[PDB]
Amino acid sequence: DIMNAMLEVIGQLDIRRAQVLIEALIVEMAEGDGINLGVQWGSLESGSVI
Amino acid sequence: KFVADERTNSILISGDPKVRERLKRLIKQLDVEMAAKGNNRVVYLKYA
Repeated sequence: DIMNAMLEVIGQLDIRRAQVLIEALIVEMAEGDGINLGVQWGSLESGSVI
Repeated sequence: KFVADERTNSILISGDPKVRERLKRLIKQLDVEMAAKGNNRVVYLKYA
């Protein structure tokens, strides 16, 4: 009897395993900008600067 | 009176051919084997 029980357990734990295909998708979009403008001044004879 | 062997798993009898009639009746009476009860069960968890 115990044999016929454990064969019915083994029968149901022996099943095939499905297999998943995991496909990640990573999207990284960067963008940048900048505008740096300015006027400087100087006189080195008598040192005076902007 | 009564005997059996579980080498053979067989009722032996000592007594009447009336004991032979009724105790072939009880030879037959409890010979039956209970149907499987699914005493144990393997359950497939869906989530947990």
